[PDB]
Amino acid sequence: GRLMDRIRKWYYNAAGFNKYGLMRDDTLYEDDDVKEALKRLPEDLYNERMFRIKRALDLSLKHRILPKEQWVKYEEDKPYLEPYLKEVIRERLEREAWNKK
Amino acid sequence: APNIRKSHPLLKMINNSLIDLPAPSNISAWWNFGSLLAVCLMTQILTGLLLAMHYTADTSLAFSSVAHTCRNVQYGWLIRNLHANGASFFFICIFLHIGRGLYYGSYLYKETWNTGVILLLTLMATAFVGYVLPWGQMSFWGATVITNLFSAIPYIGHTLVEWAWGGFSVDNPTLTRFFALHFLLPFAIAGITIIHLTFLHESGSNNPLGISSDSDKIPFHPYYSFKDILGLTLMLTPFLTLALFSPNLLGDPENFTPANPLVTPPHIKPEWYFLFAYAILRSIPNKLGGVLALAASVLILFLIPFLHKSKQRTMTFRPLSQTLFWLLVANLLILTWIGSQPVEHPFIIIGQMASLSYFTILLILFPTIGTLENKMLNY
Amino acid sequence: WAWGGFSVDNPTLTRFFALHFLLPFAIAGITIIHLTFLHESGSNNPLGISSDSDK
Amino acid sequence: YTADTSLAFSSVAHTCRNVQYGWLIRNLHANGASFFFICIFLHIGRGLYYGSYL
Amino acid sequence: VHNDVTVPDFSAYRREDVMDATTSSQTSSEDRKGFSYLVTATACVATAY
Amino acid sequence: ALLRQAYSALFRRTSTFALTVVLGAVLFERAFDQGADAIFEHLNEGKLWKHIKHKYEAS
Amino acid sequence: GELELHPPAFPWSHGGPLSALDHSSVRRGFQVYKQVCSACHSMDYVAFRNLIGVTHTEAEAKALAEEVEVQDGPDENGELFMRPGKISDYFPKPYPNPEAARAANNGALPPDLSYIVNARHGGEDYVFSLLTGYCDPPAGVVVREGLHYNPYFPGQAIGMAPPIYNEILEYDDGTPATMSQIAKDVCTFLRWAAEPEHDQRKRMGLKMLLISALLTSLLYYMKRHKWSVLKSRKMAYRPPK
Amino acid sequence: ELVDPLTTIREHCEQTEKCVKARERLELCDARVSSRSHTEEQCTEELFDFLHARDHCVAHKLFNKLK
Amino acid sequence: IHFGNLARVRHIITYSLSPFEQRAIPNIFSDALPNVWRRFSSQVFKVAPPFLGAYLLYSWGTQEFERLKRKNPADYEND
Ligand code: HEC
Ligand code: HEM
Ligand code: HEM
Ligand code: HEM
Ligand SMILES: CO/C=C(/C(=O)OC)c1ccccc1Oc1cc(Oc2ccccc2C#N)ncn1
Ligand SMILES: CCCCCCCCO[C@@H]1O[C@H](CO)[C@@H](O)[C@H](O)[C@H]1O
Repeated sequence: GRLMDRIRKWYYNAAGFNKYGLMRDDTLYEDDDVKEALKRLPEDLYNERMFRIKRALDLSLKHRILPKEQWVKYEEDKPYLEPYLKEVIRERLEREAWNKK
Repeated sequence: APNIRKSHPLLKMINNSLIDLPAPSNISAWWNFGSLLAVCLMTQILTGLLLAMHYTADTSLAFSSVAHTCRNVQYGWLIRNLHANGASFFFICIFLHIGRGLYYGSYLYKETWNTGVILLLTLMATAFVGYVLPWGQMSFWGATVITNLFSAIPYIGHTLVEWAWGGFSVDNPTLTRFFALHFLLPFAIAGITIIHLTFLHESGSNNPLGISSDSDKIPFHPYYSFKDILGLTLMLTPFLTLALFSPNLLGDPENFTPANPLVTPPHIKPEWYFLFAYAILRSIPNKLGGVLALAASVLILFLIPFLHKSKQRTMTFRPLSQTLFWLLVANLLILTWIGSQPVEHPFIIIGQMASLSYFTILLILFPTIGTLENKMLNY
Repeated sequence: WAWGGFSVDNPTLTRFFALHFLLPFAIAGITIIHLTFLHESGSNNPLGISSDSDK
Repeated sequence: YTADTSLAFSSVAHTCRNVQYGWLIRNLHANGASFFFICIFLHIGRGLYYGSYL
Repeated sequence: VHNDVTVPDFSAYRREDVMDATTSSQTSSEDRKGFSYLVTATACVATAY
Repeated sequence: ALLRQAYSALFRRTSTFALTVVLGAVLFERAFDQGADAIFEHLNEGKLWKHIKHKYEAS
Repeated sequence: GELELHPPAFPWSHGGPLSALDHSSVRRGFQVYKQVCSACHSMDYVAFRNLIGVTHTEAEAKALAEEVEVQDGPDENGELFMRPGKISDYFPKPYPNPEAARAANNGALPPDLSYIVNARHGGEDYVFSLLTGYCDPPAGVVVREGLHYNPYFPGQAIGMAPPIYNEILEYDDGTPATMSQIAKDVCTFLRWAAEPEHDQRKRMGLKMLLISALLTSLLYYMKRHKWSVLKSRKMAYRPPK
Repeated sequence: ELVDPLTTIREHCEQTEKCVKARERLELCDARVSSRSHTEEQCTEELFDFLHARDHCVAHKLFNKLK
Repeated sequence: IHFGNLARVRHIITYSLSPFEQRAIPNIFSDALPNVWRRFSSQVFKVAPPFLGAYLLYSWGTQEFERLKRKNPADYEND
């Protein structure tokens, strides 16, 4: 329900990655699935992610963040990888399951 | 090859680990502790050898050989001070090194993490046996208290202990073997440290944002060679200020008294860096349970890599985990404090609470809050 | 300086023990270097000609 | 062992006379030093004779 | 195209002597290097001591 | 301009930069020690043996 | 048996991080020890040569050591024998072993004073308070025979009878030997016996700090100078888009 | 005769509101403890509170009057 | 070998100045300090709390310990 639908927006702002201009998916730990997922991203999405991240690291080494204006807004955050990552995991679970059978 | 820094079979190693080695552009000051630990180690070994050249491992001469060193050897007092206080600088640095890794999920580098736990266990053993050498009151009693705990292991109890002592109590044959061990272990530490860095170089360093820094890497030199040198003097100042202006601030006055097997000191307590574990020890009334709880207080570190639930590496963007992290740190100051207090009310109950919350936070809360936060990110 | 006094005496013995305990470890270390350089070329053989044709 | 002029000689004797197999260990260590050198002179010889020094 | 690319403004960071775009920056170079190298040479002396 | 002269004469060629550090250290030590000792003794007037020595120094 | 009084913090002239010992006070404190405490208290780690250039002249030191007969030997016939002291000798032990020490002090054992101010919490503040803190036991408290009440000693019943009282000796430097004056001096002496390096250690602390201040500033600038390149760095994303 | 500044300053300090109150509770304890014949009580606590108050005061002034 | 095999990067331009053309510690008041404050502010309520809590527990326990050492007059009112 629209209850935690608020909690989320709260956590999202509590987290603070949007202050670096990073999308939620930009902050994912690159394990095996995430790595495969990233290989499937379209060139443009991939290069944008790259700049966003390189930018964040530069802000981090400088000990600065983006001006309040540039912060990613909860509702404008692009879940650009979740779709691919979801597929990668199913495929994997399919194989795992099948290899047992 | 063009430059001899890459071709040569040795420089090539010095280059691929201290000069042309790719480092994240955004690593903070928490990444300065590895090098300090390395420098810390080179300094202990150095001051240790200088002291060893005047020490005599015999119950009848240990105490005075140390006194002779301080009183007659040129700068013996300085070396003794530096070595003794260096042990603390070493632990301060190591706890901050460990903290940093827990807070930034560096432990996901399993082998680097495990060798690191081994380094810590070896460092402890070293400091433990090193502490006995001066053969003062806390030296002997500490040895006595702790080594007796193990006679509580069923069956191989009294056996393992009497074997370790080389007799029926902590006596001369213990001192001499402890000196050999104290001289030996630091070299094992130096060796394992090489392995630590070898596994580390497999992946390279993790960074504060916990995301891939391949997009922005800089050569270790001059960025980190300078950053680390600076970090050396910044820490080295409080160190020397302590070893020169307050030499005995951290030491037990009880150790300025020759060991005496017929006089138990009133308060047998360890050095600050062991207090937290001593607290957990006494929290479990039951010789066997306390020993296990003691052991586990450090062995727990081997489990961290398996209790990671977050979808993100660090705790930078995880507010709930962040407070849980500082609760833990506070938890440890409490245990440290409890450890230095007598075993009485209210300290006893507070002790059991802090010991109990210590394990709860690492075994139960951290993995739980981590999962919770994954849901709050809609993952 | 080496003697730590005017003749071979107790301060010489104690520092010699320290040295005797220490050097063997340096030997172990340098031995690793020895074999590292060695592996750059591999072993020489009794006929002194290239053994790449038969390893 | 005890590194003190007043206890060295006897610490070694104590080791040989009281420590379980102290005599054996003492022997092996002292004689091992010769085995070490025999081996090293043959190691060096070999290298001189086969131009390993190149 | 690359023709539309220009170097951002570093006025917020430039040292006083190279702040003005119409002045040869060479004239103040031995000054800027001489200063930074002076700090370094001093660090060495402090350390050699 | 001292910075320029310093740069040209001392910090430019690596050889002279090393010579400056050595010569600089020899001079820094001499001065720094005298100074620190100076400070230490002033902050401790009449407490050091150096100070009271004359009272028993008289063969 | 529970509850303990903690001494106060006196303003010793050697308490400051940059403040040395008052060698004049140390010299007197030595006299106290020599003429009072040395009767029961050993000080195994100090030798007469140690006084030279600290509190005494080389001649004074040599004289002080000769006042003592030390046991040397064996001789030609393997016999022990006496001889006058050299400055290489350490302060004489009042008793052969602790059994004899206890035997002469009601089974109580006066400890060696070489490291006493470091072997006790409180240090000189403790020793000073103890020496000047003897008094009568409060109501309900009974001190067993042979023991004396001192609130500052743990358990409050100490085996050492008040060792010092006004004019118990005369400072040959012409100082009013009041009881507190004496305790003050002997404590200062004991601080020195525990750590002769004291002054040098502090003088070194001064140099350490100055060089530390200098060197850290310098290195901060260099670290910043190099990183300035990344600190001010600017980047842009220019896709063909 | 000679006078020990310690004893002098001890008096001056015992004439302090702090001590006067502690000294007061002490005399009372002494009183009832001395007047019974099967009590456990002791006046250590009260004596300590007094000595603590006094001695803390003596420290502030004593060394001024010593060489 | 680790430089040149790291990441596939495209379309990013970066501009940098020699260290001798710029200042080591620029804009201390307009940029530095503000940020130091910003950083302090953003963390204070995450770090401080548990440490404050620790302190309290410490004070309580220390005083509660000294209090149990004092005597309760209610044990001698009878005699
Ligand atoms: C008659 C021998 C005698 C003299 C003289 C004497 N002491 Fe003691 N002292 C003792 C004895 C006995 C003890 C042991 C007390 C005990 O453990 O109950 C003792 C103990 C001590 C202690 C404290 C022990 C502790 O556990 O805290 C100190 C410090 C001390 N003496 C200082 C001095 C100093 C300073 C002097 C000279 C001013 C002095 N004594 C002179 C007999 C003496
Ligand atoms: C004698 C002790 C040790 C030495 C000399 C040592 C040295 C180092 C060095 C030099 C580094 C690289 C720089 C840095 O990241 O700080 C490093 C990294 C690391 N060490 Fe240690 N270490 C020691 C103990 C440990 C311990 C006790 C742990 C944890 C139980 C540990 C865990 C790690 C990990 C996981 C990293 C990765 C850092 C990152 O996230 O990038 N180390 N250590
Ligand atoms: C990992 C490095 C080391 C650690 C953690 C360490 C720690 C300690 C500690 C805790 C003590 C007791 C300090 C005290 O007197 O209160 C000690 C004493 C001593 N250490 Fe080490 N030590 C280290 C390395 C060495 C080495 C390599 C040697 C020399 C071969 C050595 C020789 C000595 C000697 C001779 C003493 C006894 C004299 C003394 O107490 O000062 N130590 N060490
Ligand atoms: C603690 C002493 C030493 C150790 C542990 C050691 C070990 C080794 C080992 C394991 C090898 C490979 C096996 C072999 O060819 O025998 C080797 C090869 C060699 N070592 Fe040593 N060595 C030692 C001392 C020396 C010395 C003293 C020399 C000569 C001065 C030397 C010269 C060589 C050379 C030139 C080779 C190449 C052998 C070939 O021609 O293939 N080694 N050594
Ligand atoms: C020989 O006693 C050495 C002591 C010491 O602190 O050395 C630095 C010591 C002194 C007094 C009382 C106990 C002492 O030893 C110790 C040893 C100790 O060891 C461990 C630390 C962490 C985890 C497990 C153990 C064990 N066993 N934990 C706490 N105190
Ligand atoms: C962080 C670097 C700290 C280095 C501090 C160096 C200071 C050591 O200075 C020392 O002072 C003593 C007392 O005057 C002298 O007796 C020693 O010879 C001298 O080396």
